[PDB]
Amino acid sequence: TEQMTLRGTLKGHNGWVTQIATTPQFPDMILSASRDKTIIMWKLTRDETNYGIPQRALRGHSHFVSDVVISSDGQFALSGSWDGTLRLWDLTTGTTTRRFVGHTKDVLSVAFSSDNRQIVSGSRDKTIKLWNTLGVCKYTVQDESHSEWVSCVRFSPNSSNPIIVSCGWDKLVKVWNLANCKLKTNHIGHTGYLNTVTVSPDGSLCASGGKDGQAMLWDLNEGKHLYTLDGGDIINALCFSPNRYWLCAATGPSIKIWDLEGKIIVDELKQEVISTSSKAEPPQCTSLAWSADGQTLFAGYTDNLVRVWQVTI
Amino acid sequence: IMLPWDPSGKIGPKKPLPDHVSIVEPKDEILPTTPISEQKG
Amino acid sequence: DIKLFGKWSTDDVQINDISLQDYIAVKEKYAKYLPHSAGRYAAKRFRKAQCPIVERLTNSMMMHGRNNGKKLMTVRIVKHAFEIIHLLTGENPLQVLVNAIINSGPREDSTRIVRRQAVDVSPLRRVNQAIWLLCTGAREAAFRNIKTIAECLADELINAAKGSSNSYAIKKKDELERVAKSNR
Amino acid sequence: KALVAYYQKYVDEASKKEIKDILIQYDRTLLVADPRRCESKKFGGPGARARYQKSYR
Amino acid sequence: QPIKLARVTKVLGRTGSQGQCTQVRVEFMDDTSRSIIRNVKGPVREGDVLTLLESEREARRL
Amino acid sequence: GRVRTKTVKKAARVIIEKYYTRLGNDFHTNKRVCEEIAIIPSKKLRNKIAGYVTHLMKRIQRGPVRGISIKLQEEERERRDNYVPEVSALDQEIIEVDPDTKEMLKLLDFGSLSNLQVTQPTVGMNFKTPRG
RNA sequence: ACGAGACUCUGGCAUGCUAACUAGUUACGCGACCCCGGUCGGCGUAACUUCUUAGAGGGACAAGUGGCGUU
Repeated sequence: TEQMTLRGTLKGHNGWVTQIATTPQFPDMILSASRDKTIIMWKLTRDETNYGIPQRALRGHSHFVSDVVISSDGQFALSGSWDGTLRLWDLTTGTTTRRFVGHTKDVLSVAFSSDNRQIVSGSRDKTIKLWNTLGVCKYTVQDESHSEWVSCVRFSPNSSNPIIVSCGWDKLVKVWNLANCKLKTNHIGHTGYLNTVTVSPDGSLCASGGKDGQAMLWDLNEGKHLYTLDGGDIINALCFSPNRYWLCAATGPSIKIWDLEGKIIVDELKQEVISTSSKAEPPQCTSLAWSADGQTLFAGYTDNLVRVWQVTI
Repeated sequence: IMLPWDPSGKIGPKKPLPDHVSIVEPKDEILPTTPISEQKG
Repeated sequence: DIKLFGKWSTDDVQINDISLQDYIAVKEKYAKYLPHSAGRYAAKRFRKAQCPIVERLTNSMMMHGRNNGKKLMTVRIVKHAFEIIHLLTGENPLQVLVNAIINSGPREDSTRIVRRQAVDVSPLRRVNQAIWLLCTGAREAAFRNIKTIAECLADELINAAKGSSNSYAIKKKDELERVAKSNR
Repeated sequence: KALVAYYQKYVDEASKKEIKDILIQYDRTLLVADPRRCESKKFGGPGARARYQKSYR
Repeated sequence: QPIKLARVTKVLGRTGSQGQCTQVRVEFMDDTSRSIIRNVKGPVREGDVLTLLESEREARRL
Repeated sequence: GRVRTKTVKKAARVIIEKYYTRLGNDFHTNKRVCEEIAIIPSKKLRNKIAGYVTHLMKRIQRGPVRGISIKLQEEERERRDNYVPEVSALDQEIIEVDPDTKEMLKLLDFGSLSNLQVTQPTVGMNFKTPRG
């Protein structure tokens, strides 16, 4: 029915954006992690010249910051980095409140609870650790856990289900029970390593994308493979629209949005000023997240730029 | 005498030669296509 | 804002020779307050070319052994030289230096390709040779003389920029080109 | 570097970006340390590279 | 004869008894479609201007 | 002089050949792959191997490499090498035939075909390259 | 297969980690001097580890881009 467009580019990174975390509270602000040491808290001015200007840098991690997530309040911000530690940033002042130490290898993913009480951390040591906001590793999964890395973890917005999701490089999506701290069900079928998992705003179904380019859906009510969407390229990051009935995918260079009702592409989003014309790979999209009102889509590529995608019609 | 390598570290040293790159074998894993769950509790 | 040594504001100076225009780094970007800097101009090959010519002069002055690594002492010599140049001529001393570097560089020279045939010079060769010649002029001029280094360095830069052939630099430059014509 | 660090933490990164730019454009060494250190002397010479005078005949 | 300027369009090889002279393809920036091969002392890169005290010699190639 | 030694390349080839599907194009991810799927005693050698792995992965994206094998070998030498056209280049309407090729078909059983255009012979019997 | 490389030590990076009255800094108080501030390797105690020491890690691979090359 329509076509997305760029409003502008956000330019304040040296290393390429590994995660973009949005917030419902502050709409003139976005927080993005990066492949450098920085995590940029932006300021969205919406000018002719610059849509977004960098306000604050959260420096402190030894190595690459792979995952960032904002508190529901918009006062703290949690980041997971390859240094093998987590940071919980005082987002107002721009300093570490708590620094969580326990993971052996590179921490790939981290998430809050909806209440900002529980913290789940996926790392390359084949483990998922449960943290409080005062730095105590309350439980660690070891016995029946992933055979490879924990590439992504997300929570159920549904408080009725004490259920979390975890994709791995073992080519399995595991669903865990928060209360008893051991898995409800496994999800076998997806071939190739998994990069991402996003849980729907409902807390009812979950999309797992990875190497295959096959975004398989997974119902949380009854663990059943609903249907598969063909990305085309490798899938890097998925995100369900908060208000709309749209699933988004970061498929190689393109951002590919589907309608959930009709299993058909709404838009494929690429560069318009193409410079990879001769024996050059386009700068592939790696992380993206829908805005507060489900109007704007922020997307971090491998060229150190955050590109924005607003609805025109 | 050039000693052989043993992780036990009795008959020789415990650190392998810097030249030697021991690559572990990938397990014979079978690729699925079936809708599979494993619910319990 | 505004520059060199206190008082010799860079832009003003025209580099007349469009051949040496690239490798006589004086203007706009290379406007620094001192002839002193960290360095790293002799790490890669042509990085030398992006060094401000007043720092090049300063470096090439500290020679004949006893002066090696007395840079502050030749920062001072060039300071006092630029004083004398401005008072004795009335021009911007940078312009007098640039004009000298242009007029003092030998444009073709002989080499062993027998009786040694003549070849052309690189523009960077000309800048390097020009700086060497007029510094070797200043150094020789002052030795066992009541005249100082800053005076001799000033008088060499004047007589070179002037185009006198009474300078050491212009006489040796004419002498190289004359030998080069003698085998072409 | 200390002012660039002050303008990072205690004002916006826009001022710190603007000032880092103006400093780096002038001279890289204002904000980046030269890794050059005095190289070690070796035997058979008075210093690192230079050797003692070889005698023939 | 006048003193002319030529631009280095290509630096071919390193000739001279001790390899002390770059051998260079020069384009005359006066007559913009006349080009000769020519021996040059000192370090030469592509796109620096030579001052020729005569423009009628032509070096023998590697 | 940044030439990779046999210890780097052999390791880097075997690491791609056995763990192709775990790799990508990013240096820093397959640096950590090489950490897991191999026991490399050096950090420098780990980087060297990870580096050449990534170089060979870019080469495999272009086309097949002389010193490695991919699982199908590889949808082109296997699948596309089963290419079949609509009609064969053999199935020709008018087949041009020499008068002496007509003779050896006449001394065969096949002295009269319908779809053989016997041509005029090559006049000016001149078919060699001159000497010296 | 040895030799080369890998290796070992060392130089350069960490406002990340581990810590310190045989190492500091910063605050605070006291005391000195100048006309609130400035100076103090004058004196002492409250946080921290930037400076200092030395441990564990990380970090660089021709890895990214454009050229040249059996590509």
